[PDB]
Amino acid sequence: CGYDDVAQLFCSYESFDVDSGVYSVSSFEAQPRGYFVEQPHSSECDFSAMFSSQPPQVYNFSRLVFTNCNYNLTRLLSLFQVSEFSCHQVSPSALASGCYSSLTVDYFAYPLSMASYLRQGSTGPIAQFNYKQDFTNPTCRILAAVPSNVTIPLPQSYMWLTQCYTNSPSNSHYVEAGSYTPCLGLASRGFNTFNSMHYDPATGLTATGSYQYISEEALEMAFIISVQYGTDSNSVCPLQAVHNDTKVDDKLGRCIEYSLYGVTGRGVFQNCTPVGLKQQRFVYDGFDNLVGYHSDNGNYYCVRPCVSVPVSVIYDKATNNHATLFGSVACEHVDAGPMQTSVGCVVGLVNTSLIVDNCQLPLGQSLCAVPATSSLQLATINFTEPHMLTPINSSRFIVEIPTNFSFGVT
Amino acid sequence: QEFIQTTIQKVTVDCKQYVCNGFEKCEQLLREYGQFCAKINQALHGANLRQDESVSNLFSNIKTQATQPLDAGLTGDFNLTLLQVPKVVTSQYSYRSAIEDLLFNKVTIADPGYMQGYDECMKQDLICAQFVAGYKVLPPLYDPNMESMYTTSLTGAILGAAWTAGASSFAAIPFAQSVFYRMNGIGITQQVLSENQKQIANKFNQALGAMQTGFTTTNLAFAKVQEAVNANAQALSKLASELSNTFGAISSSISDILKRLDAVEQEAQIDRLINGRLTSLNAFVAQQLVRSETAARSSQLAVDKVNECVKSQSKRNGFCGSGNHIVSFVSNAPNG
Amino acid sequence: LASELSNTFGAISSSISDILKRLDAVEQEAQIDRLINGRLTSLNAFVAQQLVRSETAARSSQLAVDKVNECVKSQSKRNGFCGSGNHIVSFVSNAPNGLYFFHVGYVPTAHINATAAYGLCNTELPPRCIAPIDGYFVTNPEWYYTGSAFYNPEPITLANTRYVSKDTKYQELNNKLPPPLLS
Amino acid sequence: LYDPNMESMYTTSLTGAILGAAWTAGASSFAAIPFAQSVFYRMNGIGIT
Amino acid sequence: LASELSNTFGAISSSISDILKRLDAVEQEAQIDRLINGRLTSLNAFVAQ
Amino acid sequence: PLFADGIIYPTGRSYSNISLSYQGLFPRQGDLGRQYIYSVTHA
Ligand SMILES: *[C@@H]1O[C@H](CO)[C@@H](O[C@@H]2O[C@H](CO)[C@@H](O[C@@H]3O[C@H](CO)[C@@H](O)[C@H](O)[C@@H]3O)[C@H](O)[C@H]2NC(C)=O)[C@H](O)[C@H]1NC(C)=O
Ligand SMILES: *[C@@H]1O[C@H](CO)[C@@H](O[C@@H]2O[C@H](CO)[C@@H](O)[C@H](O)[C@H]2NC(C)=O)[C@H](O)[C@H]1NC(C)=O
Ligand SMILES: *[C@@H]1O[C@H](CO)[C@@H](O[C@@H]2O[C@H](CO)[C@@H](O)[C@H](O)[C@H]2NC(C)=O)[C@H](O)[C@H]1NC(C)=O
Ligand SMILES: *[C@@H]1O[C@H](CO)[C@@H](O[C@@H]2O[C@H](CO)[C@@H](O)[C@H](O)[C@H]2NC(C)=O)[C@H](O)[C@H]1NC(C)=O
Ligand SMILES: CCCCC/C=C\C/C=C\CCCCCCCC(=O)O
Ligand SMILES: *[C@@H]1O[C@H](CO)[C@@H](O)[C@H](O)[C@H]1NC(C)=O
Ligand SMILES: *[C@@H]1O[C@H](CO)[C@@H](O)[C@H](O)[C@H]1NC(C)=O
Ligand SMILES: *[C@@H]1O[C@H](CO)[C@@H](O)[C@H](O)[C@H]1NC(C)=O
Ligand SMILES: *[C@@H]1O[C@H](CO)[C@@H](O)[C@H](O)[C@H]1NC(C)=O
Ligand SMILES: *[C@@H]1O[C@H](CO)[C@@H](O)[C@H](O)[C@H]1NC(C)=O
Ligand SMILES: *[C@@H]1O[C@H](CO)[C@@H](O)[C@H](O)[C@H]1NC(C)=O
Ligand SMILES: *[C@@H]1O[C@H](CO)[C@@H](O)[C@H](O)[C@H]1NC(C)=O
Repeated sequence: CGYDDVAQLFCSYESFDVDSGVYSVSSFEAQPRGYFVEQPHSSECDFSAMFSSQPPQVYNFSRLVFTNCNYNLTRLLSLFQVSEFSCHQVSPSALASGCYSSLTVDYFAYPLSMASYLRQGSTGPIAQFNYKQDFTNPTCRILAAVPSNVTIPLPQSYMWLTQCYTNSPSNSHYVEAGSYTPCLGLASRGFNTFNSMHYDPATGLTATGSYQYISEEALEMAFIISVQYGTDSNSVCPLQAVHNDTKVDDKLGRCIEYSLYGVTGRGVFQNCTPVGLKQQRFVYDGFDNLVGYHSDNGNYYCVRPCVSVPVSVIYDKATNNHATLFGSVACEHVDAGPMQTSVGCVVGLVNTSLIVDNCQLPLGQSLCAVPATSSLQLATINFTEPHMLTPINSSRFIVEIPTNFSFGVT
Repeated sequence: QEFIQTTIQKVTVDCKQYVCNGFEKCEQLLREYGQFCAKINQALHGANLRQDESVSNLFSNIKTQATQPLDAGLTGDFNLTLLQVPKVVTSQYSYRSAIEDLLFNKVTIADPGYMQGYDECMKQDLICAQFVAGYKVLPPLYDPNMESMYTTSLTGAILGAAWTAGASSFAAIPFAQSVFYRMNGIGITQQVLSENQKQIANKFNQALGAMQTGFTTTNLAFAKVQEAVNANAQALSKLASELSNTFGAISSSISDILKRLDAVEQEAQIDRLINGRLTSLNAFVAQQLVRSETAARSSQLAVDKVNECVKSQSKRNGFCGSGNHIVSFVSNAPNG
Repeated sequence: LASELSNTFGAISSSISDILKRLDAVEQEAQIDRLINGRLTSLNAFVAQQLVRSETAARSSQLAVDKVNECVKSQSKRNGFCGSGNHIVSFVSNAPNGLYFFHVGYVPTAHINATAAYGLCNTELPPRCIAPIDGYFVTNPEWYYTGSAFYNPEPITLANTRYVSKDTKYQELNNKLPPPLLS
Repeated sequence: LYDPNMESMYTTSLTGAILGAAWTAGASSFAAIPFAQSVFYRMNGIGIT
Repeated sequence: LASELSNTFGAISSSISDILKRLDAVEQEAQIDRLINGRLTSLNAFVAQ
Repeated sequence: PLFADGIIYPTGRSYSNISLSYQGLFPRQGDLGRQYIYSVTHA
């Protein structure tokens, strides 16, 4: 099927014989070759706040947001022994492979015995009063253990809230997705053997919590991460996703793959007239597609989708001759032989100014291929002219009256 | 003024390119749906073939066997130059009449481009979206010059005499005398027609002059022409804009799914996209088939209208035009 | 309709037996529901296309009734409807999905050019002019009558002429006169 | 609805249908005129003497 | 048009309220998107008809 | 809105010569808001 277009026609019809005609076949797809990579010098994302101090509790989770920086993901992952992970609308391999507009990390000290309380449908105290995961963005929840005690300082104990209500448990205050608990000020006092409930007389609020103990075991942490796409001009990229910068000045006019400040895709680049805003670096259409790019060399490049040349086969069964019609394209782009017709560039036809009355392989625009008893000929559809009659200048007129006749059956 | 549509736009779709946009993983997943893509292509090919045969039948039926020259000085006091090819031609078509120029110029039609459409698209829009989405507008069977030839040969067609009911004789009678007999056949005596020659010619010329500036928003047949053009553009727009449907996937593009998910999730999202696009293509094929049969029936009605009004005088009141029909002229129009 | 049953619609197989023997209960329910939804949508599309085809066939059957009533049970006087040229007689035979017509028409083959006149009058004071009926006044003066569909000069009589008012385009005959114009 | 024999009977009965005469425009009378004479009158009505 | 609204399209219910009160967030998104796609396809078929 | 009062631009992109329907955080049309005046001390 890959030898030529007529064999692809035979394969598409799944038979060794097809009727004569002009058949559309698969287009000449141009796969992207060459790379245009443009990235800033950037900096290292500052994760030292996570390691410099004691991790907080689940109700008092700390948040780190990273934007326009590069981070060593392998070094960060090598410091933790991951026990489980759950990801939504993204995968960890894609996180290590691609770039994103922003990266948000929610980390807290969390015991691994309560891992089921951090899952999607859980209705225990953790999901009701401590932390509910937000699923408006691609998210990954990671639960890991810290093998070396010199990485993160060990907190005294694991602590969490069991219930938080105003007057009675029938008036409990539930936490929101990605937000802090209403009982945060009460839960800041801590929970130990002596203290298991805290009450405020002014607003009436009450908070009850439980605790574990950390004694000569590894620290267990929980990380809830989230990423965003297409919401910034700069990107957050792992250091394994950073490639060498190339130039577009030699790949213009052809389908190439690009990675422009973390935005990846394939397209055709042309030196276009600058439109849009220079500072935003990206121009989009109404369908959320990249159509332009303000580069760092001072030029504006308009991005176009990769296109394929339409291909048609002019097949004649009786003579077993085939010709290729490239619809609406000049013969230089394709580069008897090729020639330019009204319907595009044809290959395999011979032009001899032949005129035919009727023909069975119409190419359009009054052009058609005629088999010769051997290659097909490019011919034109004949317009017969009516018999011209000129009236005479008198009171009489000339009329053509039949003298012989036949009977025609319609 | 009456517009009869004889054809629709011929569209063929590359099913593999439309569904997968040249992605190897999507093609591997679509190899399970090869027969449906083949059926879509074969159905579209059959519809386009039937359209070509319908157009050929239309232009075969309205052919004339005899024609007279109707230049100025031979048509009498009747100004028929609006129905004829201009002596100074600027239309890009050497056989297109002036009234066909007015018809074609005042209709908003995007030029598809059958010669260098790909080159014009890549040099600097549902026409440039053919090479992106994966479809192609097929050119019509005849170039506009041949259609203009066929329609202009009907204006000076020589027919049988008014009293001789039939089509076996070719009476070379001037246009003024033909109009005289056509007006006599509806109930006007010979004395009135002999005494009112100049007034009749003036009223005919006034009717044609008003026919010139009548392609405006108020005119309804012109609205029908624009409606046919808009129907073609709407079919192309639906075909092009169905590719942005996510169908429940995280993205409507294969590249984001490939770069944001692992293998199994990629398979599932790409399968959702494949199923949605195949269902959309099936709906498009059904719509194109329906429009093709409708256009074929309307082209047969156009054949009947030509044979009744253009090649003869109609005694059926209200069929050709309001009141007593005198003479009719047919000119080429977009899609009919 | 028959080949839409092989569509997996995204399932692991297009047959229920493989799904039942390959997966557990929940996965079986998911795949079978996928197949059910796909097949129901295909059946809805089939019902729509059959409705369209049935209404089209009904309209075409009414057109066939009109064609029978015009061409088979009569001779149509409007040219181009039944067949080509002058319709003579039509025959209708049964077809696998409808009706097949055989319109026999009059097809001339050889044409000659003849000098014809609109009408003839004498120089009498109440001038009576005659016009041909379904024919022409031909010559080559002496004027004869011929049919419109066949050239055959014949004497001008009251069986092929009708009296009309005087026109300036009519030939004024002085030397020879047909019996309609003689007195 | 109909077996092909009935349909062919319907289409065959139309070939030998007798109708009103050529000069009598209508469908109220049945003129038993042979096929040759009917063809003669049909050719007379198109312009052959 | 009225009866296409009772189609579950493979969801646990043909009504949004039961899905909202029976499932968690992600499953709610999945089932509601299933209903959305089914109803959009039904509306497209209705428009063509 | 005819002078684009209080319009927050999209953060990481731009659009050229189109009309787009955008869902975000915008002030209501015809809202008077609250007016604050800072004066000068006694002198
Ligand atoms: C926001 O600020 C308020 C102060 O306006 C904080 O509330 C205060 O929190 C401290 C520490 O939890 C309370 O001190 C404790 O008082 C109890 C007696 O009720 C005593 O037994 C403890 O040993 C400790 O000293 C303080 O009373 C409390 N004040 C009020 C008015 O509530 C609140 O914690 C702050 N919010 C956050 C999130 O930090
Ligand atoms: C990312 O972190 C890894 C550590 O996990 C770095 O790999 C180490 O690099 C140092 C200095 O080049 C070597 O001495 C070590 O042998 C490497 N391996 C380990 C396990 O420590 C890696 O270089 C970092 N990448 C970047 C770009 O800084
Ligand atoms: C949440 O945890 C942070 C630590 O991650 C607490 O911040 C500490 O607060 C104490 C006194 O409030 C300070 O002495 C420390 O220097 C702070 N450390 C850091 C790293 O900020 C914070 O108080 C906790 N919040 C609640 C409500 O308990
Ligand atoms: C901005 O968009 C408008 C609307 O498409 C463009 O106006 C068109 O300009 C072309 C000339 O190339 C005309 O043929 C169209 O009729 C115009 N359309 C309308 C609705 O007026 C305008 O050219 C665009 N501006 C730029 C700088 O590209
Ligand atoms: C295990 C407790 C006893 C179970 C039997 C008693 C009642 C059954 C009724 C409701 C159960 C709903 C909660 C399901 C627990 C999921 C785990 C979690 O939320 O973390
Ligand atoms: C970590 O644990 C080892 C175990 O012996 C101990 O020697 C060391 O002091 C601990 N480090 C810290 C910072 O507590
Ligand atoms: C990038 O360039 C450096 C030299 O500047 C080279 O050592 C390195 O191998 C290159 N990387 C790639 C992926 O080409
Ligand atoms: C690109 O175009 C700009 C003007 O639009 C011009 O200044 C620049 O030299 C061009 N660069 C190339 C490589 O053509
Ligand atoms: C075919 O050849 C004739 C004669 O040379 C020429 O006029 C015509 O343009 C040619 N057509 C094509 C399509 O090359
Ligand atoms: C083409 O048509 C012309 C009349 O217009 C005729 O003279 C010529 O013979 C025709 N050519 C062929 C090949 O039939
Ligand atoms: C009419 O044509 C046929 C066939 O060419 C011929 O046999 C017959 O003699 C012709 N008749 C006349 C009168 O020319
Ligand atoms: C006929 O009309 C055209 C405009 O349609 C005009 O230019 C021309 O002069 C007119 N001819 C006569 C003889 O009035």
